[PDB]
Amino acid sequence: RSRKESYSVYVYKVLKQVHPDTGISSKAMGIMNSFVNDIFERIAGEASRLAHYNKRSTITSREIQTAVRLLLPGELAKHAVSEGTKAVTKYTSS
Amino acid sequence: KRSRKESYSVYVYKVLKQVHPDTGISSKAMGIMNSFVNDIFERIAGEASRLAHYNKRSTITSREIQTAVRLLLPGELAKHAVSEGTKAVTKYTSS
Amino acid sequence: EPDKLKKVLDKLRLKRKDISEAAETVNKVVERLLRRMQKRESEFKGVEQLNTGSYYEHVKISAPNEFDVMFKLEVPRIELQEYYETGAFYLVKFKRIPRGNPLSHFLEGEVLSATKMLSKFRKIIKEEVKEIKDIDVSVEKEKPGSPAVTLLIRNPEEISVDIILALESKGSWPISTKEGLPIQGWLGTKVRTNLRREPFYLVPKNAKDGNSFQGETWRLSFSHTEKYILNNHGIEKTCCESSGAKCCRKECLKLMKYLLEQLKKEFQELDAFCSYHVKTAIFHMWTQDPQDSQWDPRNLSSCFDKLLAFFLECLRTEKLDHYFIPKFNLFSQELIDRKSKEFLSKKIEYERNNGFPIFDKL
Amino acid sequence: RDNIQGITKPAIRRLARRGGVKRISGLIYEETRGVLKVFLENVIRDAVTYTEHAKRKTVTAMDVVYALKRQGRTLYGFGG
Amino acid sequence: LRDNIQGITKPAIRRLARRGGVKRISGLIYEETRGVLKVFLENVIRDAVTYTEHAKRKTVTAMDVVYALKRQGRTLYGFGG
Amino acid sequence: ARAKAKTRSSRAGLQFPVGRVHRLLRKGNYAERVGAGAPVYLAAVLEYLTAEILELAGNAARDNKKTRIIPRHLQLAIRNDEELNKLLGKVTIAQGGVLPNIQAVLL
Amino acid sequence: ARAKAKTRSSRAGLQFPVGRVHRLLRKGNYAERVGAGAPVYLAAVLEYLTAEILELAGNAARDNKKTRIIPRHLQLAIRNDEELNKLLGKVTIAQGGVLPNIQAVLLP
Amino acid sequence: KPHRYRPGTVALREIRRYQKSTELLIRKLPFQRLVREIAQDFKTDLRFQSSAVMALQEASEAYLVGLFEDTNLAAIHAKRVTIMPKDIQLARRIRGER
Amino acid sequence: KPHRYRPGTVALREIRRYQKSTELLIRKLPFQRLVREIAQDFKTDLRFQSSAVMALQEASEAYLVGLFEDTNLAAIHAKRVTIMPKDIQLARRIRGER
DNA sequence: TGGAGAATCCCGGTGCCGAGGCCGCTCAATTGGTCGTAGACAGCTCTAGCACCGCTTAAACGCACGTACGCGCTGTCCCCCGCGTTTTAACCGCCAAGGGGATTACTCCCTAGTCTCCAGGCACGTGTCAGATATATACATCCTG
DNA sequence: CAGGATGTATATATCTGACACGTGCCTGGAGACTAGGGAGTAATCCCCTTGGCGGTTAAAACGCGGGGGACAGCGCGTACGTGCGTTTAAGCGGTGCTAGAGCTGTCTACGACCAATTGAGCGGCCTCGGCACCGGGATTCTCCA
Ligand SMILES: [Zn+2]
Repeated sequence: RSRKESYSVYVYKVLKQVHPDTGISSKAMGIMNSFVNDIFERIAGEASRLAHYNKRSTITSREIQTAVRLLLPGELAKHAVSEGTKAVTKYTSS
Repeated sequence: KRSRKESYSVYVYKVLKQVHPDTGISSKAMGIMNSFVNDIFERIAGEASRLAHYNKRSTITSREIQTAVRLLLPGELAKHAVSEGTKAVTKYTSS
Repeated sequence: EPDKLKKVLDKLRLKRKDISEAAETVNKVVERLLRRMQKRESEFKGVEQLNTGSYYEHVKISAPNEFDVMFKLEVPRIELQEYYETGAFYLVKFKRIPRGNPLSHFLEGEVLSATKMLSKFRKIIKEEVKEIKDIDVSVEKEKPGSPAVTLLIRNPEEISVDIILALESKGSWPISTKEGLPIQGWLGTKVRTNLRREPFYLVPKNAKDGNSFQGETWRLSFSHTEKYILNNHGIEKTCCESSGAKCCRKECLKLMKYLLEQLKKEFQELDAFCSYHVKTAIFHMWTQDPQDSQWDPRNLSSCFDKLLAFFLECLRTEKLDHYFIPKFNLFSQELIDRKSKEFLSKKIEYERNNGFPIFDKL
Repeated sequence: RDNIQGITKPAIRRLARRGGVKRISGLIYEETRGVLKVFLENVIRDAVTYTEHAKRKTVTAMDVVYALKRQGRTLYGFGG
Repeated sequence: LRDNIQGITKPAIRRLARRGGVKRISGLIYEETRGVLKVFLENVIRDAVTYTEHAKRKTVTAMDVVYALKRQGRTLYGFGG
Repeated sequence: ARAKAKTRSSRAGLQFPVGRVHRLLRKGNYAERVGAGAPVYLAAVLEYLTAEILELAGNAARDNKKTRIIPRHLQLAIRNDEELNKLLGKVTIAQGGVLPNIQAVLL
Repeated sequence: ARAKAKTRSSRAGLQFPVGRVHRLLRKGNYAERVGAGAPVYLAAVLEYLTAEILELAGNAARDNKKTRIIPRHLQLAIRNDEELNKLLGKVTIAQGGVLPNIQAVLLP
Repeated sequence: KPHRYRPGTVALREIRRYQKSTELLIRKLPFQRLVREIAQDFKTDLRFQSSAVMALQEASEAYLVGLFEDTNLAAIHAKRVTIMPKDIQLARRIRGER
Repeated sequence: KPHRYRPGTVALREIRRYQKSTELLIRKLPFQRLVREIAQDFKTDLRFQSSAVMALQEASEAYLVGLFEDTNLAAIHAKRVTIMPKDIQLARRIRGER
């Protein structure tokens, strides 16, 4: 009667994709929740600041891409950017 | 065309003449004072934003600013800044 | 008449007598080769030969002048891409690898170029066996149609050894295998978990080339898991030991493999049938087999005929499941023409009705 | 009501072991008790500030997680 | 441009050390200091150039530098803030 | 005369939710407006990072002959990676433990 | 009608602008609504802190026989006070210098 | 005679044992008492969720382990193997907590 | 004979001189060249405002001074007066930059 | 415990450019009113923190013995510092050209807002199997005669 | 070295409670449509960044002598580790109670929005006085008998 939402459904789907015989504890599924929320807040705050620096009013894919390039180190940013651009490109083709 | 810009130089100068009626200020020192005011404005405002978001509220009130000041400033700075702020809001609401 | 079969099995044991000496000499040169490949500086630093045994039950072998060994190579984070939606051939890519992939020169863009890496493998192996000439050993280069580098040794006379590169991955036994290795109700679930925590292998083989990227396709290999299960072939893992009861599983396996070997070579039209078909079918027969009493050498001939019945039933309904990948069922007409499978059936009729005359050789 | 002597000497040796320490002088215990007291005082001051702002009486796990996150010591596994 | 890290002369590292309060300096300190300065500069200029590219400009302004420093915990007063 | 729904995560080809991320971006005081391709990008990135961590964790799990991932395995995944350990350098994982190391001088 | 205007900082009794702070709070994406007493509090606190810095800075400028504050005096003020040094602990002041300090072990 | 171990072997065994575990190395009732005593200065008649005390304990143990690592580094630097309060003071001074 | 000063006096005089000034202690043209060379790897044909190079120089000099302070502390800790690359490495390892 | 070199503070005069004040104006803050909804109280439920009581046993504690490690002293030998001469290249003043930042005007398309509808994700309930525990072995390592 | 003792990794047998599905349903996300304003674009100005040239002098660079500090070695003595027997209190299981968190409904005051006035703060212009800067003498401070 106090419905509260999380990310565990999608974390579990991803797990069944990468390791389709492995489970997860109940504390690891809390740690992954905290991790997703932390990274979300980081990326979103940096994109907000980026749009404020350039006198814009909207947050677009370009702000998210620049925020990802600012926050992730080294080869993490290259792969994350490729993932994002592939996803957006596939989405617009509909 | 000339693109008017804002700064806190007038108010920093008034405060200076009120605390030291004889001293002046350089221009690079005034730049440092502007950067300082912008910095701690941003700090307090962001802390009060987070506070309002944690507690399901959608408004920033003097209570949020009070507890953000208690979280950010250390020791006796917080005690005196809270006294100043409360005194000012009391005087203000009395029109 | 299991005595005739048993003495032909003994005959196989006399190939074995010739082949202990042949296999030891080849093994020794390859072993020396192995030690030499691990010291030289190249992308092949840690390359073991992967041991699946030496026995006929364990290795590729035919007429005494051809041997096979498996060389394994551990590979960094690998991502697979299905190319034959049957589920038998893959493209290989990498993942982030933050430190560095010491193989990027072997890739065409994002896909691993098997051809280039194999070319480097061939070059290095030929040069290295060329750099020490104790035993008269040379390299032969045949058509680039099946990627295997065959050494010819003149000691005592022609010894051929096809060297097959195999990549080793430790990751997860990909999803195409998810309901592979079904033994849970036969041996147990604890073994299956343990077996499936082992690594798996990818071997270069160009799936017939209705495709652009050639060589750049790989097939799955589970040679180590298969050797383990077969050498603990029974519901009682005590099989083939003094601690347990000798059964007729291995005898039937040798009987069908060699019978087929002789019949298929004497009628060369049917060469699309490989030794893996017999292993897959016997895997299915041993897993559905609930009874240890269904395998005992005194009933060798009856179990073997039952196996023949199993073989015809597998043939009949147009599918023979890959024991590790049920989604890839190799008994598709597109790789074996229907008439040829039935022609083999006719040959089976031929063998079954004639009282194994092809065994009346010596 | 000292309660700082309840962080015993074997417990401090165990914390030192987990950090890769082989030998330990005898004056390390009284120093690390003070260090721990300072750290706890800071974190609990901030947690109680967060608690009073919500007009609550109990300190929750989220107050602690926020007080930690605002000192650069983010903690995963207790909500958030 | 090449071989410009050598323009951080040794008599200048000595002055930075004097302002840092050190009395006697080894002879292997100068290469260490050049390497440390080079990685610091790389880390700051990468972020300043990311900001510049996002703004679609071609000159690096002082605000790009101030933001790149602020996002690493080295806030700098006096250049626009 | 409807167009029976097709989730945005399905169009993007993702497992993470695009509409929930859109809502969280709008009701979070980040900007006045939010573009149409921003939640797609952000959810793709979150899914990439999640998969990247979970794979190294399942590897550390199945090294210790385990089936379920525990926090120790997340910790071993984070700390044995010079980039994920730079992204989470000042994060503490509950029940995670430390990485085993002894200084050479102490042996 | 329309009695004479009166700035909000005049009523509050401050020298910092309450209207500009209200606008900067309403345009900075901090919350949906901003109460009426929040910019007054915030301007009072900003004014307190700037006067607290400028007093020490003018003292430092006077102890050098100078009538004009420069960044060096701001740095001296900040680094000498124990509570302003915890607030501005991770801040660099352009043209500020350091605090004269030599370790005792180095003296002759 | 029986089996006197030489000084430094049980210490290495304990290092290897506690670098492999994940438990909490401080007793829980004493820590909880200490937390309540510290908090009764900022506000009286407080209450604590169990999760709050567990979070505080996890954070404090992580802090102290991370500080003992730098203390060990400072000791090794000074050509020693025993850690002394000098090393804790140096570590906390370089880290910026002083 | 004339006035040989003993080793360590001009060093203390320089300490006192440079702890009293506010100037920049690195030449400006070499620093600007170094900055442009470093930046020409991330994007070619860039331009710089003078204020940008001045900001970079101020930040870098503040960084290096603050690092030499901790290097000196580590040297004093190790019972020395000469600073060595060991001390820089220890300082940057404790601070968390490694 | 001196006396002389040589930095360093202190006073004095000149001069220059930047801070401090005035003026004109424009746009952003104030006043006055209306409206809708966030939040403040008032009540009520029922979770979960707090206080207590036995009981077992694991961990803290205190003590003794001995050894290895910290610390102090001595001695040598490089290697950094202080000074002097040469050279090189920053720095300052200057002029010139053009790239690109910054502002304006115009138009379109992209996003917010609403309304209707239905499926996905949440809460609750089982069923069973991965893992925790206990016992028995075998291999690995440290230590001392 | 070579045995001897101890510790640790390794196999099995048993039981449990925590994880993985499965079901019911409600709330939040999707489909369709409209209306405005933000952003993309094109053109134009004019600032300021880059490039060059010439002279000067300050700083860097190179050499050299020597003294002081880093570093290795040797001895001693004491403080810390290891092991054992006592003793304290932590942990676990169970019971009872009530304070306080969490939610729900009502309503009222408070903050957004808008339209018209008007003064505060910004940009530009001008001028003197605070502060560099050079001389020139005073007075500290270091290095030896
Ligand atoms: Zn058998």
